[PDB]
Amino acid sequence: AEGVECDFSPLLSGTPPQVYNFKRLVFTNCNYNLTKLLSLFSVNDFTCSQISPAAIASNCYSSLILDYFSYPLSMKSDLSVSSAGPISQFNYKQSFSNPTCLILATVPHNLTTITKPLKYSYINKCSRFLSDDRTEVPQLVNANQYSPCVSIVPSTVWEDGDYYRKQLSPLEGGGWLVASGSTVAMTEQLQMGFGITVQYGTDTNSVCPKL
Amino acid sequence: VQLQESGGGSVQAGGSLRLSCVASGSIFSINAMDWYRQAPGKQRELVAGITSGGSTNYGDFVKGRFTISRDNAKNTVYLQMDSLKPEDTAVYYCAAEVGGWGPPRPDYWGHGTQVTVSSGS
Repeated sequence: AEGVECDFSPLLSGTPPQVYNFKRLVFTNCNYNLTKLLSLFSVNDFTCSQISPAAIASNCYSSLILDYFSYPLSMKSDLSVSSAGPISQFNYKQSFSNPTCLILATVPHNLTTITKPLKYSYINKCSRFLSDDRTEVPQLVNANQYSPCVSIVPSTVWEDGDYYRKQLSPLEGGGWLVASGSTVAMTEQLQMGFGITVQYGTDTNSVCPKL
Repeated sequence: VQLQESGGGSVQAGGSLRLSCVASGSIFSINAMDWYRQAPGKQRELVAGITSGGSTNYGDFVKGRFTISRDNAKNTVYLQMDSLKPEDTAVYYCAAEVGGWGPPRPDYWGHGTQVTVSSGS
């Protein structure tokens, strides 16, 4: 079986980022095993859009994209595709047009190479004010992109109510760019979230399963 | 709640100066504190600001010359000003934002200290 295997290693080593700084791994030509990756964690929920868990690990794609980040299970309610929670409003949104999955899993004691952050952080509001008109335009994050407020919010929220702001250049209107941090206490076992987005090619699907 | 300023005085052009604003305020619910200045007959304009989250932001006329800092341990904010020029002559105020969001609309102001800058002779 020739082909380079998909390298899921970067998520096993280090601290998984916060949800608004989700780490993105793209796979274009791979042999992959999702069961192999998931046997390492204690999966809590595994919900998909326009695909099912059995089919997502069983098919060939033209590209496979894996987002992972620290995410507590206490906020499972706000992490869905059709969601209206603050997460899928200003923190992390995945594509409409593509088949999609959303995984919550806890990292067990068998894994001591994934380090913990001090706390769970997410952006509860990010909005933009114009100079001449102070009408607030909430920067609803676009699919597969980062919040514009990643430029001003740090890697981890320090206190639950922290407030971040940046003044904009007169090119873009000269307004103010503003964000609010919000925090969740870290748990004894780190909890994470994974996003999967896949593209089927019209001609070639080279990211193929283990067999 | 009260804001008090120190450090104001006359300084010749190109020199340095530091103002300080201790907030003996009833509340710690200030989420940003800002420095403003009012030059003889110009609008009151924003010079520098620091926030709850520590994001620093400055007025459009200081070219890295001014630097704002806060130590929450002493309830005080410093504004160190370098390479001053006569155009920086104004009455400087420090202000606090309670539940501030977006453009600075301060809810408490200080009595303002005055800085003057003289060039040549």
